[PDB]
Amino acid sequence: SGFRKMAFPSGKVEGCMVQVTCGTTTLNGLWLDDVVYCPRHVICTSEDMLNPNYEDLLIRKSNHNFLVQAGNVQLRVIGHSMQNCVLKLKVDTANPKTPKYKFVRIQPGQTFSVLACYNGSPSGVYQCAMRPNFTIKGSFLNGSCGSVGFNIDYDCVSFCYMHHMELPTGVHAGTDLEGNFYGPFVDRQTAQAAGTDTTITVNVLAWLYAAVINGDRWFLNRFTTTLNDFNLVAMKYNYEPLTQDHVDILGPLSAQTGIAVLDMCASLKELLQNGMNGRTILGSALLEDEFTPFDVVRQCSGVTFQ
Amino acid sequence: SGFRKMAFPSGKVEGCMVQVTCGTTTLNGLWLDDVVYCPRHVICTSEDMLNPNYEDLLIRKSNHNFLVQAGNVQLRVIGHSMQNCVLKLKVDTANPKTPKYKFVRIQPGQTFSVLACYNGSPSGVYQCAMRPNFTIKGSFLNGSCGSVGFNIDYDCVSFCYMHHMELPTGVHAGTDLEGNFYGPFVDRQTAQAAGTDTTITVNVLAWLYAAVINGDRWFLNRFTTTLNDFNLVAMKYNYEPLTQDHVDILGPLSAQTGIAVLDMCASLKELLQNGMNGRTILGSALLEDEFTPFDVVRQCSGVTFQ
Ligand SMILES: *[C@H](O)[C@H](C[C@@H]1CCNC1=O)NC(=O)[C@H](CC(C)(C)C)NC(=O)N1CC[C@@H]1c1ccccc1
Ligand SMILES: *[C@H](O)[C@H](C[C@@H]1CCNC1=O)NC(=O)[C@H](CC(C)(C)C)NC(=O)N1CC[C@@H]1c1ccccc1
Repeated sequence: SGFRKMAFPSGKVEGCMVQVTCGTTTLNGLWLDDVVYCPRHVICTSEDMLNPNYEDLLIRKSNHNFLVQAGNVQLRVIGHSMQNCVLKLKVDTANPKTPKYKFVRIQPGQTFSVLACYNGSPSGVYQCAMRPNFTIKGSFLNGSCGSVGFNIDYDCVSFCYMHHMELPTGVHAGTDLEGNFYGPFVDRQTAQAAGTDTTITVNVLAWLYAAVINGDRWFLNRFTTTLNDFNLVAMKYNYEPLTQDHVDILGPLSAQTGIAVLDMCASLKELLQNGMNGRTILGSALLEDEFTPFDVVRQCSGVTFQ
Repeated sequence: SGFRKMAFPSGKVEGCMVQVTCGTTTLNGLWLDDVVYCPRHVICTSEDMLNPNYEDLLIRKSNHNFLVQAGNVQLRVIGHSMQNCVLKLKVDTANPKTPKYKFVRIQPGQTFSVLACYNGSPSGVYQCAMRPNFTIKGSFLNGSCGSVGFNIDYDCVSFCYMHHMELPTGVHAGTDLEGNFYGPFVDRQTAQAAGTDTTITVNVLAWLYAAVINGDRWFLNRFTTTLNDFNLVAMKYNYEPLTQDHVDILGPLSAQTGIAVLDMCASLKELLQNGMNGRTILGSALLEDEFTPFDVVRQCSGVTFQ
């Protein structure tokens, strides 16, 4: 038993991380087969990052302007090109540690693990959610760009995120691995801001189920509610609406605990109207929304990856 | 910026994990050079685990009773012996992925990363603290025994923990890598229980510094306090006493923020007497005590590992 914010094991991704240097800018790259992926702003200087013309800046580079470093070994760049907001650096060596992988784009509400990296060297791993406003609440300092987010499915790594920038409220913005930003952000220095966020209702419910599986039951109640009456309360507290497909996805958790989904909604309603009254749920005094129904089943049943 | 519960990258440890089977018991082992380490209760059956005589049980085994599996490759056991509560299984192949490592025992209050494993296959990674009562609040199911906890120091892996059992309150107990339990627990089925815990005061203070570094300042105050008067309040709220060495260790964080350690103590005192009043600190509505001063500096300054 127990419940923790759990990341995927990171070894398969660690073997792909390299350091990309252009001019006086160094960030991280992701090396798969004979291509290195990295944020395109590696080609900018300090005054470039104001309002750059990336096509203009790239036509003025050649292969030898890109220093790529895989540990203590230099990778020779033999071609380069831009794909939306990422660069693709063709190198003369295929990565022998290339895992089976996919490039997939995720939905707000889904989770993934981040391998934070500096100078091509991994620094730490943690679990993140894509917020409804397409930001993530990460931990990123100077030099961390090019770090990636991923999920693991048996032996296959689904890369979903590449880091690019921090917004004024201290939250983070990036692209999928085809270089397309999550949300309405650009890789320039403008006055861009996050945009109002909501709480991921389906995930809170899944986490309430994790609590029941782990022995926290004090918030359970005999009342029930219709889906419509629950969604009237969710709107009032800035929670996003719950749909019948969310109810269906909570089916397995409902059946393992014997608590009907709409009954758990009634519990959440009371928690929203009364608060917690000095108690905690799974070590938290807030309602947690960064575990999916899948995360709960995975952890509360013991699935591995090979 | 940002602050997250961050684990070390796990790849160096993933390459050491194997599956150890004896009879109908399967758990995890740690394979370094030509030795596999695992919990000694792998040799017990269901009725054995009541009140076993492990020396008796081990003399009745031979090498061929231990099936060791490194992925899809079987490791031949050529010797075995008991070291306190772990078995050492000598195999005919040295692990080619053996990192530089040490076996070190930690203090209550220090942190480490756990690589949770089933059937020799890693499942997830997360950060833990050794509680003052020598338990850890983990996430462990059947089959997870033999999973290890570790820290990384540049390229060297300091193994500090091997998992053995869950206690009645849902918390977890294990040994260091020489097989000696943390705390007053035994590897038998008895009525053993955790024992009353305390809050790790020095870590709460470090986390308050992390908050200030990240822009949460609402809890700061103009008052100060003597160390003695703070420790009178800490005792009342089940916090452990703060020593002059703790103050010294908070020096660097004090100097980066400009907030004297005893001033931050005065802030903690007010937080203990008044609570939070509906506000949060680094996304938490509780005072968090599972980050060390080192964890805060590491994350808020960007140290990597190679
Ligand atoms: C690439 O390593 C960095 C990652 C940033 C640095 C601080 N935290 C991060 O996540 N990305 C940038 O530096 C990015 C460059 C472009 C303007 C070209 C997109 N800029 C920012 O992230 N900026 C400029 C304001 C924000 C920032 C916040 C906090 C500290 C430094 C910068
Ligand atoms: C080795 O894989 C397991 C790990 C346990 C299983 C559930 N959570 C864990 O952390 N260790 C044991 O099964 C251990 C064996 C000895 C008695 C020989 C030490 N026993 C327990 O951990 N037990 C028996 C009560 C507690 C338990 C709690 C919850 C579920 C199952 C067992």
